[PDB]
Amino acid sequence: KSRRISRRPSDWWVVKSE
Amino acid sequence: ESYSVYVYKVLKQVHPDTGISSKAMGIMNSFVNDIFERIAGEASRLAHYNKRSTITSREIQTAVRLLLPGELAKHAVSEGTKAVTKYTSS
Amino acid sequence: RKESYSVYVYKVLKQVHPDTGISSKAMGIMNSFVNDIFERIAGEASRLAHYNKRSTITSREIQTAVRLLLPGELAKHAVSEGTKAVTKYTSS
Amino acid sequence: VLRDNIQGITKPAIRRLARRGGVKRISGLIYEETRGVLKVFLENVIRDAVTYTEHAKRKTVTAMDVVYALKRQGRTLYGFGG
Amino acid sequence: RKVLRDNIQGITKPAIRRLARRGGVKRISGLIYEETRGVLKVFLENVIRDAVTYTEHAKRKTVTAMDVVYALKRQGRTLYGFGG
Amino acid sequence: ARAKAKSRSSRAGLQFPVGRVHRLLRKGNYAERVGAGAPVYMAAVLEYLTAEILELAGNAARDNKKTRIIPRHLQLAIRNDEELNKLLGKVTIAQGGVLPNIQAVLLP
Amino acid sequence: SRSSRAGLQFPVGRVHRLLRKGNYAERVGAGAPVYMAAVLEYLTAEILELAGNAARDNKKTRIIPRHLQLAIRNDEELNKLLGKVTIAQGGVLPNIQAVLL
Amino acid sequence: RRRQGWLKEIRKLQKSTHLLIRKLPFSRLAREICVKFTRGVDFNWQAQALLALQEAAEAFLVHLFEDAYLLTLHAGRVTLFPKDVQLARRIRGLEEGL
Amino acid sequence: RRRQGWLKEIRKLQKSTHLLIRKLPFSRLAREICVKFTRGVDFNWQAQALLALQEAAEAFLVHLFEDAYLLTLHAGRVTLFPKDVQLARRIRGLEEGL
DNA sequence: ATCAGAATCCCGGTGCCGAGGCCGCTCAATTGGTCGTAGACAGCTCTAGCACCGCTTAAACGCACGTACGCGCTGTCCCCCGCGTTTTAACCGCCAAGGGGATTACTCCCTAGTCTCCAGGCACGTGTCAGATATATACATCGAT
DNA sequence: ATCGATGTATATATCTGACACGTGCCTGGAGACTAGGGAGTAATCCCCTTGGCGGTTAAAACGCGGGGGACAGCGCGTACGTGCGTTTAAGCGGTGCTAGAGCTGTCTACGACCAATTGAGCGGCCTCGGCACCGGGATTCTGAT
Repeated sequence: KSRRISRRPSDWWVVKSE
Repeated sequence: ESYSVYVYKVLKQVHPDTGISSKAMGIMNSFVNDIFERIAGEASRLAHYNKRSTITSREIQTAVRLLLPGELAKHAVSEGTKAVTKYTSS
Repeated sequence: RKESYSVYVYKVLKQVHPDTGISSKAMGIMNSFVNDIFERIAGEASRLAHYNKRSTITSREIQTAVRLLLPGELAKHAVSEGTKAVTKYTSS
Repeated sequence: VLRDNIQGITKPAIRRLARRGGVKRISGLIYEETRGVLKVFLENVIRDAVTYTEHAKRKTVTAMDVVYALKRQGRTLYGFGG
Repeated sequence: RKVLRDNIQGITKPAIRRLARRGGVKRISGLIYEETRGVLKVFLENVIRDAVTYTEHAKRKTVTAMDVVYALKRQGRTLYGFGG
Repeated sequence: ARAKAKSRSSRAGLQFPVGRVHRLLRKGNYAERVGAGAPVYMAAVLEYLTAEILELAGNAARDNKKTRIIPRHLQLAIRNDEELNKLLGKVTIAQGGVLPNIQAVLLP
Repeated sequence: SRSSRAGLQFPVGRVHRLLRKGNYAERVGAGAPVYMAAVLEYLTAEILELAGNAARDNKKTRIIPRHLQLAIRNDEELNKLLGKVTIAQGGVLPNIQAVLL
Repeated sequence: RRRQGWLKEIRKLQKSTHLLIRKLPFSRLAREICVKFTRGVDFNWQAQALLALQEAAEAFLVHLFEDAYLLTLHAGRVTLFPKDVQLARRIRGLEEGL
Repeated sequence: RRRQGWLKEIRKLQKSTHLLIRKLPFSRLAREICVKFTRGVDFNWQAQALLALQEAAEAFLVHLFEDAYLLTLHAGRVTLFPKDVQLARRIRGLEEGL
């Protein structure tokens, strides 16, 4: 599949490095 | 008219046993009509800025790269290019 | 060639002010301001005529679009300014 | 006697709105203030929606006209569009 | 000239200070500069990418001023003065 | 005198109707001329997006031990995954409860 | 001589061509470009009148874009209409929060 | 006597999804503000329209409160004050807060 | 001895209208951000385009600082802190802050 | 209050280049007339919003209380801001090469358009099961001790 | 750290109305073919970008001192959550009415389409004055006293 993987970064929104 | 049959088809393809409530079917039914609206509204003025009068597949690809952010672009631009070649193939 | 709005901004400036002049950069500001306000009004009129299965941008649609866009008393004079232009236009 | 309609938005109702948002403690001055805010947000939508009904010949407010007014203001609503 | 400064550090500390003085700010902490140079970069990272895609859709290679103002109008910040 | 009418959605391997979005692009007045392969691209990307939110809605409905997608599950699916969220940042889902957050204030 | 007939200054002919070529809708009624040029003329005349007062206050006979920024943001209605625009070479309004005394 | 009952109240309300303002007084309020723009004549309202309007007002108010609570915690206090709601509308913009 | 020179500094800069960040390092920064998305090929820039980008960046930053300083006075202190800028971006919205 | 020292404001002078006016060209606006069709209008019908009534009851209101929390004050500590000196590098001016934007012409493939046929998708009906809900039981637990 | 009762989870049954599937009908999608023009492509030009050099020069960088600003603590008071009893209006359900959405049928006035005609607007060229800059003087605050 290799579908997109949702991480949970500390930033609520995508500012840098996803 | 609506899009209710195709959401049910895609749902049975992704999950065999699940069902979708009527109100959630109306949610997806308005969602498709919004995303198609935003993509085609982008591709219209993209054709208009370059003095072109036709919407070719380059315009939908650049409008989806303008609208869908991040990895959701990079998959969907594959899914169009995987599809349209097959359409020319047959 | 090239289309603009420079001469009409200049004419309405000479109409409302007798001797004040306008720099060319501010001419480009007004030349983009008109090209933006017109696009917002015609886009509102296009989707508003499309909601009611109408294929015509009629003067009713520009009236409802300018009432939906221009806020407050700017609407209340502009909808007065538009119809006064149309009733004179049918006087020909 | 009949109170003003705006005062029908109770302190239980505003508190139950604020507890959903995660607010822990509420001052007493909120109950007058947000009754104004809910007024102004309702003034902006209806003043579009009535206009969307006036342009059409219909003399009642359809559900489609409210979702059109909310999509015009930018907070688009799902569920009743289609 | 003799040594090369960081390319990312193209915005000097007095420049950011002058921006905040134009913003009506009295006093600046020292830790602003390691973060406002972050929040500028992401802004350009949003704008410039969109402008490049406009230039990418035509066959052209150079980014013109019309493609930056189109990339800003689509994101929400209309810029007057160059479009037209 | 003709063959069996294989519909164009079948020959592209999709589920969304390419003929319907072709008629919507033509009557929509987006542009004077619509290309041939352009609505197929539109239908494929709509198919991929709806399959994405239906997959996340099913995964968000399984752990609640419910076998039927209600609009609360669509709110959880949309708000949990950020890449989708940015796209739908403006929209409000009807009957969608806010995702649970206590804003990190509690007694030790 | 359409403009003379309606007594306006913006040409209704060029906005008639812009309405048809713009592809907003399939047909264009006859009243629409007259109404459109009238409302554009009124909006332009109002913002240029406020800019003319702002240029007369600094004793300059030339409108620079700083004056257009001042005339836009001092008016409480055009600030609503032009909320999300930025004027190139336009300074911020002179505000201050903490009084010295 | 039950201490910290606000936590159970919040954890119940965030899980629930039904509407929180009552239907009939919201309909009386919307019909009252409707008549001011119709230059005196009365309008009817579709039954779905009042539901859609109440959902919109509901979502906007819960977002305004969850944005103002961020400023309350930023100011070092816990109790929500109306100056913070006014500031959150003054920082979200001219057509996001109004 | 010249105290509170920030008052005359602010009153000078708010009166002025020219661009503030230097042109050549801003051009090198934008050409740095350009090369990462063109997969190796370089792009040229029209001379008006870099000025347009610098005007937009300066206007966005002075808006962000004028939004952050209201929060700085809201927390009862005077100096701008990066938690205020992060909060103003967290509260302006999804397309207003980024 | 008292002060000179900056600081600001104004004022005559120079200068330069950008605004504004003029000229010539040309293509886009205007005029006239025909064609068809979207929409105005009128009529008719059948849903759905409005009004009311009456009964239930869960929700709202008020009032007393207590205690958690805003807020004003103070004290210590530190981290920016102003100022002087040194050092960089942005900026202007210049020229030189060429890459690519922009234009023009040619041709052909693609798409609008029409006709003709039929099946995918609509509405309607109807059986059934997922889910809400009520009740019983088992288990964590938080406050008092 | 144990015990109670209050809440939480779970396990059972029960019932219901909304879902899903089936049928039948039909209008929109597909198939085949044409005619014409939008766009792809190649050739050419010259503008505009890049690039590199010298020479100044404001502006950045660096260091230092001091003060004023953030922050932690504490005490006072007060305003809001909680509990209890009382009261009200929201809500179900049910019934009746009709205004008005909505569909259909007709007809015409309006707007697209096209050919011929011309002047309003665009490009370039110029010329001069409004504004930028500067230098001397006049006034007006402002910190130091």
